[PDB]
Amino acid sequence: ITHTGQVYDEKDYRRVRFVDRQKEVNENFAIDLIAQQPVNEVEHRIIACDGGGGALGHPKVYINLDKETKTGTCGYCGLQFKQ
Amino acid sequence: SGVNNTKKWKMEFDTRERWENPLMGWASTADPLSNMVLTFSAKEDAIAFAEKNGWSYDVEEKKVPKPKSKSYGANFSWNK
Amino acid sequence: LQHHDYNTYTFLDLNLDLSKFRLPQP
Amino acid sequence: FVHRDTPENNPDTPFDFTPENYKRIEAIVKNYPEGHQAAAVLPVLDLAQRQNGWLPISAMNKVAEVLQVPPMRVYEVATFYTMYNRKPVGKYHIQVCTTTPCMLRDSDSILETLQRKLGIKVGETTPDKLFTLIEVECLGACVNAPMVQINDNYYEDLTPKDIEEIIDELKAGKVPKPGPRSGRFCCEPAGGLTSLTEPPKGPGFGVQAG
Amino acid sequence: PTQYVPYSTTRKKIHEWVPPSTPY
Amino acid sequence: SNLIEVFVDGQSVMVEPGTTVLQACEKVGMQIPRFCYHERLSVAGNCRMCLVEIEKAPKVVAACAMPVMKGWNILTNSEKSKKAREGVMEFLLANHPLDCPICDQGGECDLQDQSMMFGSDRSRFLEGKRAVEDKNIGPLVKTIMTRCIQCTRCIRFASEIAGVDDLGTTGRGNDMQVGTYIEKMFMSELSGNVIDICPVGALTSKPYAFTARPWETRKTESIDVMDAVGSNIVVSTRTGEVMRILPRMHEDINEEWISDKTR
Amino acid sequence: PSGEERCIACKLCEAICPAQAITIEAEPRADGSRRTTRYDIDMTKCIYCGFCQEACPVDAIVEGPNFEFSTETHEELLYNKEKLLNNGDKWEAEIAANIQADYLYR
Amino acid sequence: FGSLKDEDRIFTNLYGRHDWRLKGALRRGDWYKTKEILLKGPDWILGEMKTSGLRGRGGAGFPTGLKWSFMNKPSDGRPKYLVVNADEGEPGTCKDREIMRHDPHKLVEGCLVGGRAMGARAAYIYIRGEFYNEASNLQVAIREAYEAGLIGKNACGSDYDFDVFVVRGAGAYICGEETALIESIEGKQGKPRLKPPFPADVGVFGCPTTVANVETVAVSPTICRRGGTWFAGFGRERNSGTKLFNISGHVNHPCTVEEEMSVPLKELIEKHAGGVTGGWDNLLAVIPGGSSTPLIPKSVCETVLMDFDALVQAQTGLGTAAVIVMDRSTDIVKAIARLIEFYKHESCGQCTPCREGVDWMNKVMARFVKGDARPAEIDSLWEISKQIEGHTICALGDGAAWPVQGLIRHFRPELEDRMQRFAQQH
Ligand SMILES: Cc1cc2nc3c(=O)[nH]c(=O)nc-3n(C[C@H](O)[C@H](O)[C@H](O)COP(=O)(O)O)c2cc1C
Ligand code: SF4
Ligand code: SF4
Ligand code: SF4
Ligand code: SF4
Ligand code: FES
Ligand code: FES
Ligand SMILES: [Zn+2]
Repeated sequence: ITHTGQVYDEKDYRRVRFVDRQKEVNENFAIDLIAQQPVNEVEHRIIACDGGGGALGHPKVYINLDKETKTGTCGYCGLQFKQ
Repeated sequence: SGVNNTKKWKMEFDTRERWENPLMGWASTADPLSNMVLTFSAKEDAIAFAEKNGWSYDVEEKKVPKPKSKSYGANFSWNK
Repeated sequence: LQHHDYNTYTFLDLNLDLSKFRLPQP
Repeated sequence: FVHRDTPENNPDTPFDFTPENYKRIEAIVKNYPEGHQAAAVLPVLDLAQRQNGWLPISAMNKVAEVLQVPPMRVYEVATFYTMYNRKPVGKYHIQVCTTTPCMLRDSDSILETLQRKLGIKVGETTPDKLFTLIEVECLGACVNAPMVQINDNYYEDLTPKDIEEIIDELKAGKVPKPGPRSGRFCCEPAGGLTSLTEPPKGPGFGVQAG
Repeated sequence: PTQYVPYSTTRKKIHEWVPPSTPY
Repeated sequence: SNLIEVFVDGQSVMVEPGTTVLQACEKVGMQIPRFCYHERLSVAGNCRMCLVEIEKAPKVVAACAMPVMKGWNILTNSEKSKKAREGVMEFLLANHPLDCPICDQGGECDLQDQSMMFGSDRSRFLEGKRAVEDKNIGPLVKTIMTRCIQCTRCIRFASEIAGVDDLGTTGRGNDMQVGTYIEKMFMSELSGNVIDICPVGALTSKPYAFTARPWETRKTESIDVMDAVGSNIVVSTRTGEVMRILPRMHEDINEEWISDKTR
Repeated sequence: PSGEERCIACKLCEAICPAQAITIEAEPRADGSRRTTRYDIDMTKCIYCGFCQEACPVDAIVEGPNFEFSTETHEELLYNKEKLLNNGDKWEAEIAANIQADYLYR
Repeated sequence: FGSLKDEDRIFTNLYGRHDWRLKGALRRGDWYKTKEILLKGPDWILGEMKTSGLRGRGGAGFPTGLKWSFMNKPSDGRPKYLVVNADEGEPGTCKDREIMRHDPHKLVEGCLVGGRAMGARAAYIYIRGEFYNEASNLQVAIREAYEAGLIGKNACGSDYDFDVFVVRGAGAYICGEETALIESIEGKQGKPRLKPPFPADVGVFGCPTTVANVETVAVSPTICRRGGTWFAGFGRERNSGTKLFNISGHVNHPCTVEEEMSVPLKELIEKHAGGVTGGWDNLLAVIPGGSSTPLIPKSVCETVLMDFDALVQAQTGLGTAAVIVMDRSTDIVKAIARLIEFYKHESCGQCTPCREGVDWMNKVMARFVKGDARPAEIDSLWEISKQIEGHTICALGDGAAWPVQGLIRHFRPELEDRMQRFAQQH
């Protein structure tokens, strides 16, 4: 159901709660949204990742897209960068 | 590697039940004296607090790092 | 023109030749 | 600085010192103090480089084996020094000195000429795998500034054209008169020998008493 | 410009041994 | 006999000949800010974050290294030994990747504190940063080594406390990366201690990757039952489930180290 | 924008909350990234200080403009990650405009 | 006042001109009083250098006699050793390449003359690996000498025993450092050791060891043959003796002349070598001791005399005495910039200050050459410069800071204009 698949179960004593009232779950789960994000190709060995917008983005981090074997992923945006 | 939190003695009450809460899954505790840790400068003073307040105590001796001899020249010894 | 021509092993092989002269080890 | 095993550069490439090489190996050890072999890793690593320029991961493991040292110990030595090459090296492997002394005396000048002659970027091997150009740092011999060391040849005082001439010599034929292609012997004031133009005093000249 | 229900979203912290359904 | 008298800010402590300047400050009670110096690991002098100023001396000395001599008064809070720390911390931080909200050694950082107490209010490194390539050291230690301050305590422990002799420095300059040259996992018992001994959060624990953050963890001191050495350990519990078990020092039994099994 | 929730579970929003309102527990998502399994703001506990808005490095938790969220039952006021993320999606356009207007000041 | 006589010039075989080999060396009479000297005593040899008051011929200047005196203390059961560093990574030090290549023998007897002074069991010569051909020359020379029996056990028909070895360098400037030469000799990575355990007490293979610039070892025999006084007279006060001077860059005839020390800087380009290319007024600056020492602008050049202390008074170091000259035709901002590039490609990275600091100055210096950086940054570089000067484990960080300090000290207006130039074109 939800992000980490919370599933109060058919036998749980808590699934009682939703009776006559819906559960809060999310469409466009994020888990798949960045996976849906194209790999940002770059020329330089290392690249930055302001998160987009500087102050409005995230701590600026420099990722080492040095091995095509792996597309660097800024630990903050989950954006893969293709050397 | 800082040692500024290994200076003052503390006496801490025994840990008690921490059952999960059914509605939100938050930890729930029925023991009032759980989060209380009083800080006492010396072993003698802390023992006194337990005796007059009537709580049972089991003091643990301070164990401080033993002096260790170090010298940059010593490891350069091919011999050993 | 000795400087002008030497082989890749000149240093090492020459040394080995000198080994006999080399005084006993510690 | 990471050896990602590759079919070419990985231990499948067996390495072993030629019967002649192994000989060289041992004498070196004795050069160093007895009970001390580890000290010979560099000199040995150098003979692995003498054997083969590539010196792959397999070769370093053998070095550690022959020298009975932690393998990493050899890996650290190879990575620290520029003399060792952990990647294939061009037959000629020219290196151009570009520190300020040579640059002030035009070192950069030479570079442009060599890139065009080899018809290749600076830092990689020619397709013919004939020459490899690299911008190395001070190689000593500054008095003669324009300079390009080629497998120890250490040509010196070279004007752009001279190199093209040298490269051609390398491209067809061999041993292109390595050295200062100038008219000054070793290092000498181009004017002459102001330092000592007289004859050298003989043995026991003005030897102080006592 | 030109009723919710609260719940814990975490998993089971302490998984529980299940008895063998094979009788012995 | 064998008791020199050295002054730490004029406190006339007396120390056996051969005690380091850092050690002299310890008995008075002062702490030299230190990285790359661990009590049971060899002195290396890599960081030089411990530069202090012996009185009447032209240059500042390396605390962890200089054997204190006769009657040299250490000035640990001078106007100089603070510019010798305000300027080193400038450097460690300059090439550092600011992912402190990723670095799970968030509150367990001996590099933010020393910055936050002995370092500088602001940065002047308007230039660009460096990045190294994360590799695999095994299934227990996550080496996000772009964090590494090249303090060489791992290479020591991995050679001196444990006899692995695998981890080593590779290269020179600002791209000296302290990782295995070929990717061979660091498989040995005593392996997890590297986590505890790297003050930076470059290599940390992979299971306890992001489950917690240290201020929250309630710490109860208990005993190792997995093995019969009975190593002392601290069980870090949050809201009632154990989150990590890390070593607590017992001179005689486990002196700051615990097995890969019991953590 | 891409669709990846901003929070990276550094959990200092929990540290600086004066009322102990925010409860966060996290684990590495399969992607390998760091995300919060449970983020629960107890709004009845919250005193709307706005420090969480302040503290977040990625600025994932924000004080949204809406003030009209009065609820019939006490449980509705307790908010888990899904309600807040849903609240975030609904008011993102205005939240973005508001942060746009005030970020130079901060 | 320089102008040393050819006779006094110790390295006659300089420039070759005389068989570098033994028979040329015998006509040189380099092995003339070797048996006598060793016979006199180790104490007699150190008396000779103490009287000479010779200063270190390598970049660092220290009394040579006192340094050798330190390991003259009684052996503690570990063999004492001699290490001769023929590495000269510093730009403009083709100074040593001469003695090694042209007059290998002088250094061979320098080694044994020096050896009995310290009672060294054996001497290892670390010639930079770059010089492969150079190595070929010395061991040919070393081989000759033993064949003669000049070196080896019972060397020179005397009780004393010595063995001389040559070690391959591997293209590292830092290998040159005294504690790091040892580690390369030891076979570990070339990373300077720390200062407290002085190389006398600990050292190569952990035995007592001493390190000398090849010029320092080579001048030993003569200093003993000619006596400390003869040598002592040429120098100035603490400064003393002739030291080879290499002039490279923007001079009509760049050459290494062993003319006397205490030479007016204006005189050595004007009188020997070649007058500054383009005229003595076409001198934007002079690098007296090589890249490590700060450059001095023409303003003081003429007044300056080439001595270890002289340059000190001047805020610069005699160092390797490598004179690098820059005409008014050079972008100094870029000249010094490549020396910082020279040091980022070379420092070991063992110590935090040098590792990040030298890279930090390299990044700022490259921006300075472009002029992209603002005028205020200049002072920071200075401030960054002294953080690295006093905090480094070895002297290379000492060395990286000085050229940066020199550029700001005398050429601050030019860098500001490069600052200004870029700001104007936007
Ligand atoms: C980075 C660095 C590089 C050095 N390179 C050399 C060198 O190439 N040759 C040399 O003789 N000394 C070099 N030195 C100085 C040596 O460490 C040592 O002080 C000197 O060789 C001693 O010679 P002397 O005492 O006879 O003058 C270097 C020092 C440093 C810090
Ligand atoms: S180590 Fe982790 S926590 Fe300590 S500073 Fe670097 S990033 Fe922030
Ligand atoms: S890993 Fe941790 S310990 Fe090993 S060097 Fe980098 S920082 Fe020092
Ligand atoms: S909300 Fe902002 S602060 Fe609280 S955890 Fe997620 S990111 Fe860190
Ligand atoms: S300064 Fe620090 S880094 Fe630069 S060389 Fe000497 S030790 Fe290695
Ligand atoms: S810099 Fe080119 S040889 Fe000295
Ligand atoms: S702590 Fe002073 S040397 Fe690392
Ligand atoms: Zn990002």
